[PDB]
Amino acid sequence: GPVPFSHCLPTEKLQRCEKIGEGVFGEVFQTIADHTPVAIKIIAIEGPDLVNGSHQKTFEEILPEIIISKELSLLSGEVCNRTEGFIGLNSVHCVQGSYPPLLLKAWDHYNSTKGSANDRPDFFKDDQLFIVLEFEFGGIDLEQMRTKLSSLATAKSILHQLTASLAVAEASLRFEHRDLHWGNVLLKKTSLKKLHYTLNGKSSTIPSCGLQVSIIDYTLSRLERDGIVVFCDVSMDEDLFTGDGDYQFDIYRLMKKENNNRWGEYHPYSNVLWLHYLTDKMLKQMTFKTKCNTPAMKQIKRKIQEFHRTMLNFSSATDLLCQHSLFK
Amino acid sequence: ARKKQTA
Ligand SMILES: *C(=O)C[C@@H](NC(=O)CCCCCNC(=O)[C@H]1O[C@@H](n2cnc3c(N)ncnc32)[C@H](O)[C@@H]1O)C(N)=O
Ligand code: NA
Repeated sequence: GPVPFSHCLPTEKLQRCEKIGEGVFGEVFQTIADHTPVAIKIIAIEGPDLVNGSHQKTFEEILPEIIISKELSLLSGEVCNRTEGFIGLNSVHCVQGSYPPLLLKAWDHYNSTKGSANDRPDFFKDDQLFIVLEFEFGGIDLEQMRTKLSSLATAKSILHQLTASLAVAEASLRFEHRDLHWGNVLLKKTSLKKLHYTLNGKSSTIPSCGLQVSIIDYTLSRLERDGIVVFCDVSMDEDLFTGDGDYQFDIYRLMKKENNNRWGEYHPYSNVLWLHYLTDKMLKQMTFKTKCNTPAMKQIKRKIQEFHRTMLNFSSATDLLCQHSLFK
Repeated sequence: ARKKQTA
């Protein structure tokens, strides 16, 4: 049976909530438990009425994200195909009740400072169900770090980390992320000089440049285990393919072209498309604290430019990681 | 941006 909000958010945890993100169907908060930050994603489910102008999702509709979140989190503890590049999943609960007054307070503070596109979540009744996903706190999204990175050497570590994580997930799970825009890439400081992964039993390292990248958000993602495929069928979606004003919105169309609008199939080229979009952001929209002033830094810039103009001729993140000159 | 927006 469902639990009260108190189960996920005891008082001290609830009292420490700050809102960090939102979308059509959810709210994301940061809080603290045992001296450690975590991120809480809260989705209303199963009700007949509108939230932020759209119908609530059913449990069936959210289940794929729950499943995929868990499978990708478990890659940190695997052997042949091992990566910590996906966000850790701590717990998932089904909760019943009105929205806590303490979360409303957090919601109000975000609306005052950043502005919300969503309704104030104060209208839910005591029978309302929610899914509450608790994750590792992954740092700050790449979009919000547009003006905050040291140099293009950092961008290279970020791209290498992303390619490796995706390669490991391809190998283990026939994974496609399918929505890896720059709000779904998180950066956190790390003291580790290098990060470790294992791809089909071969272990390697990546220089961190002081950052650990985490991938999040699996609403559009696809994977499989023992031939059972978990994915989001967007073949009849009326607006996913009609966006404009950012290369991001072309990627949805280019995915649909690659897969012939058959979303259950495996087309790991979609991971390449997203990595090309990310590289394009690094070269065009990111602005660095230190530019490429030295010949050595101009060289890194040239290698990332070369990656950008060649990577679309690779068939998967695995092909990119194993064969592309950038990662030698 | 989010893939779908409120909106
Ligand atoms: C497709 O239709 C998906 C749909 N999703 C939702 O509406 C559900 C809510 C989406 C929330 C989007 N915003 C974020 O995820 C931002 O919150 C921050 N963030 C998320 N998770 C973390 C973790 N683990 N640690 C730190 N920060 C996190 C981050 O700033 C994200 O960009 C839709 N229409 O979006
Ligand atoms: Na992780």
